[PDB]
Amino acid sequence: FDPFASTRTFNLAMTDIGEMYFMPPLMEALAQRAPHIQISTLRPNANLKEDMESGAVDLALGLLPELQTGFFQRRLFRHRYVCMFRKDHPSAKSPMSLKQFTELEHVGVVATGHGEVDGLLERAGIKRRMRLVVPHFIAIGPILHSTDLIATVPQRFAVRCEVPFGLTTSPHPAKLPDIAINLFWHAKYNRDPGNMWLRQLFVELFS
Amino acid sequence: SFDPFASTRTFNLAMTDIGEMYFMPPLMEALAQRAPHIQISTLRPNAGNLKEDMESGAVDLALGLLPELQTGFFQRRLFRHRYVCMFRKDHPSAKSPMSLKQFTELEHVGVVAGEVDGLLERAGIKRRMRLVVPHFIAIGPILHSTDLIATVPQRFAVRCEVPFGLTTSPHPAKLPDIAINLFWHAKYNRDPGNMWLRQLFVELFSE
Ligand SMILES: O=C(O)c1ccccc1O
Ligand SMILES: O=C(O)c1ccccc1O
Repeated sequence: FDPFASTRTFNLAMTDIGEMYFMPPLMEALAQRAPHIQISTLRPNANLKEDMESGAVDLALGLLPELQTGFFQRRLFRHRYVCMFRKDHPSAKSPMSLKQFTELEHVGVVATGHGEVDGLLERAGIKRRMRLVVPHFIAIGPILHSTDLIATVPQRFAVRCEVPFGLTTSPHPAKLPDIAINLFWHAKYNRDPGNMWLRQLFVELFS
Repeated sequence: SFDPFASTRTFNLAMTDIGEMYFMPPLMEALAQRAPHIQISTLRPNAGNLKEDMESGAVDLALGLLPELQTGFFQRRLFRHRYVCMFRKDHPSAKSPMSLKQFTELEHVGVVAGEVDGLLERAGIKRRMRLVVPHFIAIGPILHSTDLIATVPQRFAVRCEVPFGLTTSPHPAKLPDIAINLFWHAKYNRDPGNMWLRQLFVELFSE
């Protein structure tokens, strides 16, 4: 298998967060390393497991607990939930006190586990004033920029939003779980030249 | 009556991801001064069984190019817009107006989400498809960090140009206009609060 020569198409399951986290650097990497490969990505919900066997999908990335049968996996990284708001929010502060967190208004994302973030808050007596609720993360960044709403966001998602949308963060005041993002491949392809190649490239660019 | 300034009702809205970061930002800013205690929730048109949910009253309004919704559904057109071509502000060699000849030549990111790609292929135009993603969240970053170009809806481009440092070109191929509509179920045509939300949209969106 020669990367610089290959015209193969690799297919990857990953979340939306995982999409705008992973792809940008990856594409930049590939531009110089494998200039003729093609990449396609899809969501873990449109389905998988079978597809990984069939060779329809090559790798998958996320907090996929479902996968644990004929599935090798390597941890890339963990990261924490953070609290994100516009740089000049009228009254938000870092580190945010849990007391203040209760008090402000939030946008919540329904969405990988995650999470069940909102479960832990509610059980700890903390009832957020939930002004908006969205299914996934695309609009989050703009929304914070144009309003005084705060959000509970995964750390590496925050990172890629701070500049474009002019927002900052705070360590999260509540006790929430760490986020363990993993790389998964089907055993049947453990010894596939090209697949191992992609695997290592990920491990390389992320860790 | 209804009273917006007093109401604590929750409105539920079906819309795409593009529609989410297009509509929500301005809407939330609008509501902040007009209805400060209302709550909004949004979901994807694939999410529930929308059609049924709109009858039920589980979803109040829906926004998009939803052709499925015919029959017991009133609808008003908000706007149309065209497909554009989008690339980073200093792309090494991309130009505006992009010639169809150059379009064929550069490398693209394609979004899976109404067959644009069908019409290209039928017109003999085989793009060099370096990446393919399911929806739009990562598009903006991706163009920023690479020399890839994309075929994007106009009003989506608008909200990306600043944050990610990209510009556009009128699209060199013949592609359909995009007709975005507002839909509500007949059963609720005469609902005070629903009519209120309807009008607010009609108001904030048009030209
Ligand atoms: O939550 C995920 O699945 C995830 C995936 C990739 C990068 C960051 C993430 O939070
Ligand atoms: O589908 C939508 O709701 C939409 C909204 C704004 C711009 C383009 C779109 O497709």
